[PDB]
Parts: sequence; structure tokens; C-alpha cells
Amino acid sequence: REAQEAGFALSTNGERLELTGPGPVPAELSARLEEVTLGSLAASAELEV
Amino acid sequence: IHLAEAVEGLLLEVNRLDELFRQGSFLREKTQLEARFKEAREQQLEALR
Amino acid sequence: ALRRLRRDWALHYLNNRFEPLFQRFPQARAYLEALRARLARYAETGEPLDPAQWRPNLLTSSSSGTPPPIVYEPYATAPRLFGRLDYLVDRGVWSTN
Repeated sequence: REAQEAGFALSTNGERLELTGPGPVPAELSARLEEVTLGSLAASAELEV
Repeated sequence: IHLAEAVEGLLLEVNRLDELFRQGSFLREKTQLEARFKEAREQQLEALR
Repeated sequence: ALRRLRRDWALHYLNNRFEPLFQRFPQARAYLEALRARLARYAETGEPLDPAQWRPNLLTSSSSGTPPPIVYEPYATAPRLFGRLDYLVDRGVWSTN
């Protein structure tokens, strides 16, 4: 959602994610991107534990 | 014994460090960093082009 | 530069974690700082911190002095007197902590 307000679609390749839209993505939205991917990794690990 | 337990807490602080590196603020800083670097590389590449 | 960023962010975080410990164990200032230097390093280099090369070896329990520590070694061998430095064999290589 916070990507689509910025005019980007959240494309999935796996657990890794990219953004679809014109030009380079904003720094904050990319930050949120790596944030959610790292958080998903950590959440999977703590799911295991 | 108190030093031993404090060191146990400190050794656990590795997970706090990792979760800090997943936080929003640090990730925003990191993305601003590589964004400056990428735009500088783009500036060089575009001068060359 | 991002390794530097991880390092100094970790240092800023660990300073507020170590200040109460610097107050509580002023004699351990050399140790704690060293430990901190290993934590922040783990933040940048990502080397896994082994919690056996950084756990303080509390050799023997604290004594109250009443009764004092009375140690009778009827069988006095250099290991039993000065303690021995145990070792481990990893692929047959000698190492210890």
C-alpha cells in the first residue's frame, strides 16, 4: 500500500521483493522494502524457534 | 557472579544489534547512503555518456 | 562505508548498554570495553561471536572469609595445584578458550 501511494506495485520474486514504477524508487520506500524483507527473514527464524 | 550475568546479557545483545539493523531509522540511513553512492555513480556514468 | 555505519550505529547503541556496566564494574573497564569492541565488530564484520571466548571464567565461587578458603591438596600435582588449561581438538587441531 505505501508503495502504491507512491505509484509502485510490490512485485515478488521469492522472499525478495522489487518495486514497479517510473524512475528510481524513493529512499524511504526502498528502506521499507529491505525492512520488510529482513523482518520476514527474522520472523521465519523466530517462527522456527 | 553479577559480572557473569551481565556478560550473559551482553552476549545476548547480538540479537538486539541484529534487530537494530532491521529497524526503520538505521535502514533509512543505509538507504540514503547507497542512494548517494548510486546517484554519484549515475552522475559519473552520465558525464561519460 | 556501510560497514562503518553498522559499526558506529552499534557503538552508539552499546554505549547506553555499557555505561551502567561501566559504573557497576569499574574494575572490568578493560574487559567490558574489549567485549564491546568485539560486539561492534560483530556488527560490521558479521563474525559470529562465540560465547565461550568471551564469557568470564569465574574460577571459584566467592568466599566470605569465614571460614577462609582452606584448600588441602593431599595429592599435589602441577595441574591440581596451578590448574590446567584444557584443550579441544577440532579436526585434530588443538585450540582452547
